[PDB]
Amino acid sequence: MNLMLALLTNFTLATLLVIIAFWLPQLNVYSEKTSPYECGFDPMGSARLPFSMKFFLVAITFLLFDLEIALLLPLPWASQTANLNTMLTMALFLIILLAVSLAYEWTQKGLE
Amino acid sequence: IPHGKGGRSSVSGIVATVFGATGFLGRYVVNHLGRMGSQVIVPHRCEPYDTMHLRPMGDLGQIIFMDWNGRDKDSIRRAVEHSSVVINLVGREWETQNFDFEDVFVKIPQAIAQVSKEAGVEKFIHISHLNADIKSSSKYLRSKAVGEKEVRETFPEATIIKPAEIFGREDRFLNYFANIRWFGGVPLISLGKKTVKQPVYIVDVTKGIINAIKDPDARGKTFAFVGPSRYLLFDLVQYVFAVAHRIGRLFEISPFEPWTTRDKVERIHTTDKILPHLPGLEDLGVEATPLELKAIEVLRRHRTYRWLSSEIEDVQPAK
Ligand SMILES: NC(=O)c1ccc[n+]([C@@H]2O[C@H](COP(=O)([O-])OP(=O)(O)OC[C@H]3O[C@@H](n4cnc5c(N)ncnc54)[C@H](OP(=O)(O)O)[C@@H]3O)[C@@H](O)[C@H]2O)c1
Repeated sequence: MNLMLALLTNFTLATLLVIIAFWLPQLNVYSEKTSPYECGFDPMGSARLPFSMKFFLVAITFLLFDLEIALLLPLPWASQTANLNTMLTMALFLIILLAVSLAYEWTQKGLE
Repeated sequence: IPHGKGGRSSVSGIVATVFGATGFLGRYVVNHLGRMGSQVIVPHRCEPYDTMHLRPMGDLGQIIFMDWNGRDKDSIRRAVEHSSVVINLVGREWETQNFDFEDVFVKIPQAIAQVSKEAGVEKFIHISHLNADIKSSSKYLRSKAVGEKEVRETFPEATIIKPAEIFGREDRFLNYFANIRWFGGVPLISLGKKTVKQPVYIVDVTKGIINAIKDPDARGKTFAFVGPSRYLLFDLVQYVFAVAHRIGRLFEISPFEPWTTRDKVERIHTTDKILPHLPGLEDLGVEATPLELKAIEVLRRHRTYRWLSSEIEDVQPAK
């Protein structure tokens, strides 16, 4: 019954050492000038987070290449099998079905 | 004797000697003496590093540092020999686990009312508080009145100062509030009867001294510092949470620098607005500062931009 006590040790040792660094030896009530400083090594950034198109298409493209490796995942389990002409010719289909989805998108990527 | 402009790097005659001068009250004095320029001999107790932010105030050879325990005689008889004035502000809050706290306001202002007095100084100055009364309060608030009385025997003319309660920049008085992000906001003691006192602004108390340090003719004439406009309410604690929108200690932490489950919860609510015949601030001119202008600055929590300030108080009554 240790799997599950193989990790709750590892996380309670993890959260131990962070509160004996963030808490305990810390408490900065003295001068501790938390004024307007601490702005990540800069000043006031009156602009918000702007949209960037070339950094959105990288999210979606990965997601559609990520799905059909899970279809491709039980290939070693598809070895010790029955009829295997089917098993070979269907396994080669998905990879080409992944490969064409490159070549259409490959004619327009952009500065990724 | 003086020379030239008093901007920096002048002479200005005076040679002070400011004891303490590490805390919120003692430091901000020396800043205005590191401008007009003078031999401000500052001795310190046990702090080599904690006094380092004091050095770009004295120009070059203006200030000078010495170590001194306080109870021993000659360690405070070696710096007081070449001086013109000497002001005192030594002391603390709660009794420590090494000292005795009783004669520390009696013998120790007398230990520097020793041959210090004899050697030829003038304009020796001590401090008071607007609430230190010999009636039965408190262990700190009275036994400061011992220092008002038992040290007055020596130096029969001082101009001991009696400032009001102070709000400032790095202080503890107002900062004891709004640091109560806690399991509840408990006022003292769920009542708004005598709140509030006179929160004088710390630039005025350090401007009263430097107008008294060459006044002249202010010896023995003790002074009491007027506060802001005008009294205040319990609305103060609501006003603190209005805009806020809800040294040399140790290496890791000092396990005892507490919020003092003792007299300290009532060491500030005993108000005693004292005699208005004391002269005491405006005649030590010229300074009169409110609270609602300098209230944005020192109150500072996690909004940090959006204030939208409109919170105020009428006077309050008995104004
Ligand atoms: N007028 C007011 O409204 C008011 C309000 C609160 C307190 N006070 C008292 O008036 C003075 C204002 O001081 P402050 O506001 O700057 O706070 P503070 O923390 O008391 O600073 C005064 C200095 O005295 C030092 N000190 C304590 N015991 C000492 C001892 N035996 N020998 C030598 N130094 C000692 C302290 O630590 P170090 O020894 O490390 O230097 C501190 O640096 C103090 O005496 C204070 O108790 C006045």
